[PDB]
Amino acid sequence: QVQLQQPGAELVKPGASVKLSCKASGYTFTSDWIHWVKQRPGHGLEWIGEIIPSYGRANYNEKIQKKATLTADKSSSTAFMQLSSLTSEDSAVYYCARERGDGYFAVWGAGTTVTVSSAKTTPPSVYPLAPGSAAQTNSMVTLGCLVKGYFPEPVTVTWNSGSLSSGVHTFPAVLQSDLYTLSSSVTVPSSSWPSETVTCNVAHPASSTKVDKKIVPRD
Amino acid sequence: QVQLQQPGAELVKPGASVKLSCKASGYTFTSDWIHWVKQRPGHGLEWIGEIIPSYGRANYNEKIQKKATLTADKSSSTAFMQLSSLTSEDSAVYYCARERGDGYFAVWGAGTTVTVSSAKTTPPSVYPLAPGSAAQTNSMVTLGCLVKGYFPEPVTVTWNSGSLSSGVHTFPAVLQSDLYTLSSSVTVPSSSWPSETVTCNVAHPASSTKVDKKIVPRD
Amino acid sequence: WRCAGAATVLLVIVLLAGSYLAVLAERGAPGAQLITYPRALWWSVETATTVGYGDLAPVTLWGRCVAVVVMVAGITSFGLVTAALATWFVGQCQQQ
Amino acid sequence: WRCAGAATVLLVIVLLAGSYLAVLAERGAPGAQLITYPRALWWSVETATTVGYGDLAPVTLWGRCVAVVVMVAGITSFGLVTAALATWFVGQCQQQ
Amino acid sequence: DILLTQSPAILSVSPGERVSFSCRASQSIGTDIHWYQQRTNGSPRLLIKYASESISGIPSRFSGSGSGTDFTLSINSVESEDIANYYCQQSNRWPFTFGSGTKLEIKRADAAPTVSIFPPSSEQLTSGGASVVCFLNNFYPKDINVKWKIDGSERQNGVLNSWTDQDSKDSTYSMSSTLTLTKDEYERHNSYTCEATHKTSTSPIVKSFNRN
Amino acid sequence: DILLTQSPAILSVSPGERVSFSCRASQSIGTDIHWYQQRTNGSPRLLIKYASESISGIPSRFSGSGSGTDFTLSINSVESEDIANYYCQQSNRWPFTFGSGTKLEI
Ligand SMILES: CCCCCCCCCCCCCC(=O)O[C@@H](CO)COC(=O)CCCCCCCC
Ligand SMILES: CCCCCCCCCCCCCC(=O)O[C@@H](CO)COC(=O)CCCCCCCC
Ligand SMILES: CCCCCCCCCO
Ligand SMILES: CCCCCCCCCO
Ligand SMILES: [K+]
Ligand SMILES: [K+]
Ligand SMILES: [K+]
Repeated sequence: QVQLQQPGAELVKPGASVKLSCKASGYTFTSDWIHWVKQRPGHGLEWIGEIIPSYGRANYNEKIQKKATLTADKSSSTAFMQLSSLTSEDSAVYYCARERGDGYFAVWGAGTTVTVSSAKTTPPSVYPLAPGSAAQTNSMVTLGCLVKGYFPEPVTVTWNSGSLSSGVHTFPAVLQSDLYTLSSSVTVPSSSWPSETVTCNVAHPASSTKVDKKIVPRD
Repeated sequence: QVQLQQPGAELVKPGASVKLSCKASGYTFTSDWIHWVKQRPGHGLEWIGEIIPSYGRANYNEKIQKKATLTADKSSSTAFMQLSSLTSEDSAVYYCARERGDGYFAVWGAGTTVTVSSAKTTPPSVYPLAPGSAAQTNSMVTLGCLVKGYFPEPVTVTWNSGSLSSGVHTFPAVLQSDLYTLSSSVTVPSSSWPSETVTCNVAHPASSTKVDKKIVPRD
Repeated sequence: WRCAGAATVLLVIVLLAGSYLAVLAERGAPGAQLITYPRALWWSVETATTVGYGDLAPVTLWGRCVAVVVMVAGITSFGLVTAALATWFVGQCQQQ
Repeated sequence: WRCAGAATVLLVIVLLAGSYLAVLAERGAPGAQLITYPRALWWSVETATTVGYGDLAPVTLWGRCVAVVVMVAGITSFGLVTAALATWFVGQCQQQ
Repeated sequence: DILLTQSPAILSVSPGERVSFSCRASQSIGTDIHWYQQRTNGSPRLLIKYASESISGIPSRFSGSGSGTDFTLSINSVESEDIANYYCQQSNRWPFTFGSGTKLEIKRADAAPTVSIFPPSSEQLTSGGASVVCFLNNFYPKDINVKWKIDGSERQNGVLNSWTDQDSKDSTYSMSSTLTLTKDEYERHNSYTCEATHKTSTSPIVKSFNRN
Repeated sequence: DILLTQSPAILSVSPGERVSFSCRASQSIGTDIHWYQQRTNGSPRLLIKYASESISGIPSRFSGSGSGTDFTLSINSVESEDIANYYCQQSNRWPFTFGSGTKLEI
């Protein structure tokens, strides 16, 4: 079971505020501290602050500007970080982590990708990428899917709902005119496709949209 | 209320001595220490010594030559620093400060400018600086006053007894043949002058002289 | 009698509460070391015994108040346990 | 009785006076750390309890004399308070 | 605050050999150091706690050592799944602090890219746009150049490229080249070509499709 | 005596951006550092005490951080009234000592 559960993404207008959540499962103790860590893309881990839910005290990193306020709900077992008056410098992945009061972070959440921008949320368009009519066949075949025109990051691309994990490459998104585009490739023995089925799944949490797309040969 | 009150200036002959005072107001405690700090022009802060008035012990910086002796009067709530046999190296601003025995200087005096020289005290001459007969008028007008031929430093120039604070520049004094000269400028909407009044106030504490000078257009 | 047992329980309560409250008071102060519960428990033991290893100390006001409570109650209760053990020992001295 | 209350008052007086006089004796000695009243009060508590954190100590002769007075009077009075609390506790032991 | 220095920032090794990550604290912190692994797009995962204590579910190839100011994370025999960033973290004094991280990269045998070209889909075409996608997958080293040709003429507009980090499965790299055109300008041209040049071959590895 | 090193001596910034002053002590002094501002012709004014504690009447743009030997004074968004010299000061050991100061220019 995922012990710490976080929303996938939040989009915030410049100067606005957002409230991130972190729902906890598993073993719970009064010695538990919940921490928050900020990671800008291509950067390292940055400690933000901590809260002890069984009492309600929070502490904050003093080397950085205090743009966060920590709370906790003991009923829902959920910690909250309020980020206030956000600039583009606050666009980052925000992890929560549980520490049993002994100094290390045993478990981490998946992180909430926070994007600070004025642009509008846009769900993606998923297109099938099957080989052309005259592509020679090897012992393997490479299929793919195109995820075009979405905002903000991220998207999660799976193949056959996770059962097809090996032979998968999902490329980093490229931004053009305020919308992202990426593609993902999968490579499967050519003798099995399309005798079985190969389907891509694309999750865009900022728009709560999930799409499946079957890759069938050309008719 | 100004919690620590110091004379503005003292002039000392070379090899002579002076007694600086620091009158305290506000809250007073037996845990109070009075400190003295020396600042040569264009230099940093230099700790001189401390005294606890509720007992009478004083300590002195040992890295420098001991040219000071600290006393305190509990009746007048006034600390005294005796500087003895002064050279020109002792010419500086001398601050007193109050520390509640917890390590920091919460309040400071305005400082006593101590000048060591053989020259004589000389009050300044204040002249009005109004525009000439054929100066074109913009949306603002710049007036000023000339403070010539005084000794020693400093002088304090105000405009309309402090009510005219913005748009004021007081230039550093320049020394010639043993006497200082500076000027101060003020900039006010041209539509208001001289429909209201613009007056400079010049305080020379070494001579206990205070002068007001009205700036009126040329007749 | 079983007064030593009740004093021992009080001492253990003092040690655990002092550990928890010490971590609660010291986190948030830069340079503080009394910030994880195991070594805070060790520090509570050191405080109750006044053994003076000097490897851990509180740096905040509330951490030092917690230390004072652990000194009063912890030193008193540990003194009760120690007195009980001593009396039991001299009680064994009549055997030989 | 209220002897514990009078011993507590004596202990507090010893702690405050030791803090004030320690700061008075230690300022003026290079390297001295017992130079601000809050941590001098903490050091007085540490001295009276002999807890031995070893984070603060006097380095002058008069500061060490002050320390000795705080040891004699502070350890004695704190021993009186501790004895009182112990006797009260065993007094509670008859209840159960 | 404890400064944790991780040097070097990048560690390049051959497969199977032993690698050591360095973490140095600005003052002595006993053994209160902990190590984390973060793969691309993943969350950090605890590898070692208190300088040397193993964690359940972590391969035995991982060990740690050190005390005071100098600490080492060691991987006895590195495999492709070890490619990631590695962070140290101290809990000796408040606040907790992280090191700046060391990237592990693997030197492997050279590999030519597997090139595939994909024409625009009917679903995209019935929307007013057309993207030609080319995959350059599972090559090494990471240096590669892609070329697009339409009717034998090199085109450079509307071409967006993307590169993956080193692969946690086989230590290779992959790249995607995408040429975006309108449907009306997708039509008007017959031959579309993805070329790609790599050190594994003196001649480019060309893939092409005609709208025929 | 504790030597307090303030480097660099001059700090040049554009308006509105964050600026950080460095103070480094020759030995560990816990959090016993305090920060002062002195404008031209003015007296020093206490900004931060004990490394990070705010002072009543001081704008919230000012904060401090650090412990042991390395301390930082930070101004979140500098404006023209911040132009001055900035001094650190330690109270951990006798005698109290000042840093040599950093000049802020815009
Ligand atoms: C909520 C307050 C209660 C706190 C509960 C404390 C549980 C104690 C067990 C902790 C084991 C930590 C192991 C580790 O990885 O740390 C080791 C580092 O080498 C050494 O650990 C330790 O030093 C433990 C110190 C506690 C000793 C006190 C004994 C007196 C009765
Ligand atoms: C004239 C002699 C009497 C002296 C009076 C002492 C007043 C105590 C309050 C001082 C608060 C200082 C806050 C600060 O900024 O310092 C903090 C640094 O983080 C920690 O402070 C402290 O550590 C206070 C230590 C005193 C704890 C002793 C408790 C035992 C009864
Ligand atoms: C009365 C015992 C001291 C109380 C401890 C308070 C801990 C929280 C301080 O923030
Ligand atoms: C009798 C107790 C010691 C006296 C303390 C003297 C403090 C002042 C020393 O300069
Ligand atoms: K002892
Ligand atoms: K005993
Ligand atoms: K005792």
